[PDB]
Amino acid sequence: RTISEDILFRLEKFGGILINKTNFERIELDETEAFFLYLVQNHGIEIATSFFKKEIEMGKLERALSLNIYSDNPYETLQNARKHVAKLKKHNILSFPLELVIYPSMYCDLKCGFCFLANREDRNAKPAKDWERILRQAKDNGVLSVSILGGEPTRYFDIDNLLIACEELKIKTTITTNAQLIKKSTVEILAKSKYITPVLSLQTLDSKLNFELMGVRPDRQIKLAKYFNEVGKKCRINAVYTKQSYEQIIELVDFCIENKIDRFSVANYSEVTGYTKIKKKYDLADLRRLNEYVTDYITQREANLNFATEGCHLFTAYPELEFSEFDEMYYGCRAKYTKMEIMSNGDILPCIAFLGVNQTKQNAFEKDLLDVWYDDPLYGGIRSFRTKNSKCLSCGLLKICEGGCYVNLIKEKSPEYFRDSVCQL
Ligand SMILES: C[S@@+](CC[C@H](N)C(=O)[O-])C[C@H]1O[C@@H](n2cnc3c(N)ncnc32)[C@H](O)[C@@H]1O
Ligand code: SF4
Ligand code: SF4
Ligand code: SF4
Repeated sequence: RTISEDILFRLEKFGGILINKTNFERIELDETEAFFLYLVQNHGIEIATSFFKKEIEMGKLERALSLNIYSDNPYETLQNARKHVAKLKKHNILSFPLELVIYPSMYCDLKCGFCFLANREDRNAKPAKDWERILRQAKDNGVLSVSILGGEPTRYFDIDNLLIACEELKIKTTITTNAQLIKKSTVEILAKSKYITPVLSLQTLDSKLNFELMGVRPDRQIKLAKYFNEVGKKCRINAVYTKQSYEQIIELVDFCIENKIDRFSVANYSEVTGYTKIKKKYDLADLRRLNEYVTDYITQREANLNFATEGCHLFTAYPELEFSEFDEMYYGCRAKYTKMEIMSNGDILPCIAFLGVNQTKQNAFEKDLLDVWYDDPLYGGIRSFRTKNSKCLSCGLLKICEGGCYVNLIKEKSPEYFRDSVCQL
């Protein structure tokens, strides 16, 4: 009798953290409860119940015992947990990323005008065996989910094996695809997968506009969504808000409903100078007005569709706004504590935005992900950045924002004083 496989437990500098690996609801734990549950994980609830005897009689474990997180040398493990919690404190960082992002291949078969990762160099793409080692560290270190991107990942030669490794390691994984040339075998590995969920890149059902945006008709993305619904497999649609009208968005919502799409995400359009070709039409305010339009539509028709907008600093469109020790590191720029991205050559980046930063990056094929997660200059830089902008210093969201996206700030003359134009508050 231990902790459920559907529950993610990790020791943190403030105790511990529990998260459902399917519901995504989370609970912050004491140091007592975290040490308690750590034993309950590495030993039985009995061996754990032995320790903390006084605490259980003091009522200090009334909550931790009142949870539904259970399923079917403790001195040295309790000591090592203490050695761990102390190290996290002396670094003041999250234990491990909750999100790992991997780019097994930068090659893609398309050249979407809105994309910033097209035509990239894809020379010596490592095989799934090498990524398997990386995946094992992530699993063993407490990662919550592994997102497979690119590039078109389905055009990655060893994609089938890589997907198998994620299924065998039982890591909550997603793969995002244009669905153009996806192999039959691959579609099967996804159809009979319990842990992997496909995401389909689809800008619209309108053939012309989608062809202008991606350079293909939406036919194959539509076909695959329809197919997964047949074999009863969870599927998702991801679109970038670039040129779509409201009417075209709603048309795409209805498609998700009819075909029972798990989640429909509309990402904010991020311009990257020198790479993105299309001009940005809508800001974050326009994205909020859209979100409040779609949710008002999905509910005004009684649909169980899981809708969302995505991007950084989306909160800057809400002027209507004390964070917990975890929330301070969870909300806002994920590149600080909750995210890691691994390039095709093994380059480790806090964020994909660091592709254009000409600083040195460590290799995930030579070094360990946890070492880098502790001692890496790029992480230290973004983590330790503090803005001196007057508006920001008096802003309620300073702790999670720090004057905007760090990667943009360090490009400016006086980054500590420059506020990101995305915020006009
Ligand atoms: C990293 S991309 C590439 C992976 C894969 N080739 C695909 O198209 O799904 C994953 C998602 O990012 C989205 N995307 C691409 N460029 C973007 C941008 N400039 N801003 C926001 N989202 C973007 C795409 O729609 C895609 O669904
Ligand atoms: S968005 Fe995906 S399909 Fe389009 S070029 Fe970028 S990487 Fe390829
Ligand atoms: S940029 Fe400044 S004012 Fe705007 S959300 Fe971030 S800290 Fe607050
Ligand atoms: S570094 Fe910038 S682009 Fe990357 S998550 Fe942080 S805010 Fe977003």
